[PDB]
Amino acid sequence: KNQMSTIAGDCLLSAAFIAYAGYFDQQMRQNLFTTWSHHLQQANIQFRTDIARTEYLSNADERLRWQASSLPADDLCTENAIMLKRFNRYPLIIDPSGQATEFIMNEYKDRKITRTSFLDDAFRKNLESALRFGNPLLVQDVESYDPVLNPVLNREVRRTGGRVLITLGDQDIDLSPSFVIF
Amino acid sequence: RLFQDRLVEDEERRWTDENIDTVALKHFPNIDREKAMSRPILYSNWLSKDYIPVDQEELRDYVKARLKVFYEEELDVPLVLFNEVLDHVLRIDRIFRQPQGHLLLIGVSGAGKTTLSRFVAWMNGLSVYQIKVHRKYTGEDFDEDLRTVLRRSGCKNEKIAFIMDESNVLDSGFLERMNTLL
Ligand SMILES: Nc1ncnc2c1ncn2[C@@H]1O[C@H](COP(=O)(O)OP(=O)(O)O)[C@@H](O)[C@H]1O
Repeated sequence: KNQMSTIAGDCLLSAAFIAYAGYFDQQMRQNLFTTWSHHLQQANIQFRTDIARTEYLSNADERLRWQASSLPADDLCTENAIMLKRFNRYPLIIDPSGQATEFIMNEYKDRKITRTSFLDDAFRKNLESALRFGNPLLVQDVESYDPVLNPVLNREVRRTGGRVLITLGDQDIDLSPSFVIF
Repeated sequence: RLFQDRLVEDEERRWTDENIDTVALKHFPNIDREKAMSRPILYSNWLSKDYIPVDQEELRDYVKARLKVFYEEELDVPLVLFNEVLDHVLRIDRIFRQPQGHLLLIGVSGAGKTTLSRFVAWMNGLSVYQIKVHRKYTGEDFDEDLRTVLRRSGCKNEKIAFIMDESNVLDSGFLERMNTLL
């Protein structure tokens, strides 16, 4: 009941944390969260002062799942694993480790996922075949960026009917809560 | 519509507006100011067949009405109408209705571009042509596209909202073709 009475500031700040503060490190993430919390307290909304993002937004079930998985015991990567699911639009993973690839191709098996990248030879037609099929990908190393997947990243509005979704270039598209590309 | 729109700063817009008032009162003597100029100096060929001065209440009623009829037509995402998008829609329609109109919209990404234009082209009966980009996109394909749209505009007597992005302007030699086209 108190959670309904003071859901405003807390859930607004958690959602704003997912949306805006994804590029920044732990220091700037916490600085943004604390400045937002202080201003919300100044906005006559008296909430839980001691809130962490991994204990508010996510649950200990998926926390233990990621701890017992191949993900290491580190708060930044557990928080980013939470961010891997609570997103809306197609993100990028700016990483020097590249360990998200084994995560994606290990927990993505039933969709018959394919290993695709940017600098490989299997990109001038494998991207088009993946668009035709409708399967998720984790193409990496964006330094030779393909401008043909900008409609995919843009998610244009074109309604004609309903089928398995894919945001193609010159073909009709549909809507479904199934496919997302990384 | 020519000068105050293009300026970045609201202070610059205010200075331009007050000097418009100053020059109008300076070189338009013995004319009442309240009828010579006002705050909502807006024109459209929809309230009547003449560009009669339009007041805030009726233009806002019109903009709510057109958005209300556009709700179920194409856009499943609710377009939000306000003081700037209303002005930009009327500016873009004035430029479309003007002969040899050619508008350079300078602004941040997203924010209303290529959705205001698509919406206005849908409600004004115009056609929409967009350029796809593949690898080895030579200028010959663009020249063929320009030939077909020019013959559609002139030979087939059809007003065209020819829209282009920053993804199909990567090459250099064909950029100045639009210069002499203008
Ligand atoms: N004034 C506005 N009201 C509501 N939504 C807007 C407004 N301006 C921009 N948007 C949204 O911002 C997004 C960015 O538009 P943009 O990506 O340029 O369209 P497109 O998908 O055709 O490229 C659009 O999906 C649009 O819904």
